[PDB]
Amino acid sequence: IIVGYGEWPSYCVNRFYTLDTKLWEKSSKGWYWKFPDVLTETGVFGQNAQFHYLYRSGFCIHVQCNASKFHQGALLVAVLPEGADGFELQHPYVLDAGIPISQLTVCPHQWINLRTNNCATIIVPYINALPFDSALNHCNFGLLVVPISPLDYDQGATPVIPITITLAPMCSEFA
Amino acid sequence: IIVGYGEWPSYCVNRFYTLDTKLWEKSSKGWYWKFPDVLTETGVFGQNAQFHYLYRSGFCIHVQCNASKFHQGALLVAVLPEGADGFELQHPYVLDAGIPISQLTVCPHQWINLRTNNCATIIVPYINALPFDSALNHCNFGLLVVPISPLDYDQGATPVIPITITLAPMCSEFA
Amino acid sequence: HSTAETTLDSFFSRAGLVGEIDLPLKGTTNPNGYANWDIDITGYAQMRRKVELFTYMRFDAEFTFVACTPTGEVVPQLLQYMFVPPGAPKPDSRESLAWQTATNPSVFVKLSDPPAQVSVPFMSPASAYQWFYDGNMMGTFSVRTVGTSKSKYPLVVRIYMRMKHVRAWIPRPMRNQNYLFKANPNYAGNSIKPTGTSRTAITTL
Amino acid sequence: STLLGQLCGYYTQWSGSLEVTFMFTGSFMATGKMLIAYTPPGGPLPKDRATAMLGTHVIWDFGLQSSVTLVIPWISNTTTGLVSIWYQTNYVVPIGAPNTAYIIALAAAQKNFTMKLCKDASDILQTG
Repeated sequence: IIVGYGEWPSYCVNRFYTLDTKLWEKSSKGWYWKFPDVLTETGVFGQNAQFHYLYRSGFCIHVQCNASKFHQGALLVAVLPEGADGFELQHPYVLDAGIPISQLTVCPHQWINLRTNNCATIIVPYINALPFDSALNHCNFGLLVVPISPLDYDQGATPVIPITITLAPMCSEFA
Repeated sequence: IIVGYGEWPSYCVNRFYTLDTKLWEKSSKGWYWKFPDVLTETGVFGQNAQFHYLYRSGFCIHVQCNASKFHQGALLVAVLPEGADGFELQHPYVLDAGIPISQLTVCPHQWINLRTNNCATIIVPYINALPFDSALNHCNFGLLVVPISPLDYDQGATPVIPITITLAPMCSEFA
Repeated sequence: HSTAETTLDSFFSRAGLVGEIDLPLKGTTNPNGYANWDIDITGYAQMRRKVELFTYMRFDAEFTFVACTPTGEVVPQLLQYMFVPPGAPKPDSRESLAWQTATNPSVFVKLSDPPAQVSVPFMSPASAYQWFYDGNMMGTFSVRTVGTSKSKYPLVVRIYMRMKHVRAWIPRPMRNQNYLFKANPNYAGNSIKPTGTSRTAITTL
Repeated sequence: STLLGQLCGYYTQWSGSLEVTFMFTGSFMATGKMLIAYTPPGGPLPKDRATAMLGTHVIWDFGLQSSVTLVIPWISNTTTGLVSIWYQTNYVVPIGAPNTAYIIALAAAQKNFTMKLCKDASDILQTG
């Protein structure tokens, strides 16, 4: 378990939200999600996001995939400060921002190597230059899942590997 | 303060809900409201009434009117077991049910005489032959406000007297 | 016993004639030798206004079966008198298989006997019977003459009921207008009567 | 027109709480009720009396009380909140008393109000 920047969420919708399943192929580039934009439409959190004026919350993110022992590949999961089906990266080498992907391990990160493990867990505290902001006008961070070493298998196996994201809000305020 | 049947609400949306103002004239018959039907559309109580399967709640009802010292009349406020703008009585002598109005003081009741007071308060516990029922298919009781002695004034005064109902849910459950 | 007659035990305390079924020898009333009768307590004509003084009640019942010829004569006949609980099927003919289902209790009795007498408990799924629902099955007695052929005598069967272990809650005003239906508080709105009698002037006795 | 609004024209940034007092100046014989509501920054003006009641509000009775107060929470940053007055009941009056009254509003600030970054703003008030 990775606790981001050595700090736990703290005070200044307590359930699991399994989002949807992505499909990882031999020609995937990568995906990203923006928080809290991913969750302002579903459930009780989506009501309190757009009915209140101020917002403060931390998170806990689980990333999992399941495959056989005849598949190979590696993913890099990272969290970088500043819908619910994600967007796809066009230029994953420059992370669509002009910054290299080979230095993305300066962030809270975790590897998924299919040879070794199949789950990643990152805990994110609340980060802002203000104590309270708006959930609908400001996104705090983004989640990146990029295949560094590509997927491979022999012909006859399952060509598509599931990736499921599940998350839990932790120490939320609304005012 | 009248506590109905000598019993307080108890366990087996905690705010005031000022409904609307009725207008009492020289030719009024009376009005009635059905509970919890009066409140299944407004606020947080209206959401939890139609999203849950079982229901159990008590109430506290305030009835007020304001007039000058040149008006006269009397109202009988009563609670009889078994929208938000009420209905009007067609035959108030038989209470639209074939039962006399002169024996309605066997119920939890209170008088409003404009010569003496201007407010009535009745506390109602939860009454059912079952421990839990449905809020949308079964109405527990009805509230009756009938002018026994009619309104009167001299010409030039305000011809119409306001009557406001305000209520507060007390010891509610939802399952 | 110094006000022990105004209790609710004494106010609902006598056996009254509710239900009267007829098994004629010829005609179209009951052409075969059987009849069904659904248990209601308001077959006694003074009873509906008394129980509707309250909202909830809870009681037991005790039934008595006296039977005779239309003249009054006592003849040697054997009858069946079975009880169908609520939720069970009822007989369609005399050759139905419901007459010999062991979960429907019967009382075989001769006509030259004292009247048969049974007791029925509180059988509601709720905690009380309620006479007013803003939004009450007790069972059924089937009565047949025992045989494979038709009987030789015309018979009349009368049913009496006494309530016991009575509890009641939440008093209500009593009925003011004449009834029109059953389990329905409707009234004739085009003819509404006062509660009592009238006089000519307020200053005259 | 307030003194708070004139002194904060000499500064740039301010934040704190406010308070508004209403004073009914009708006759002794008149009764009625009002509804003073407050909407937080971001939400619009309510459409009717029923939706404004579902929120921060107060009922003010004329016959019992001649003054009510409303503590507005934190305003800041040099949108804004809204205060609206609705009629709960009608205006009840006997024979021989006037049909129309007036309300006077008074406003101030709380003890946690601050101002900073002074600015002698070019006033309209020019010398001679």
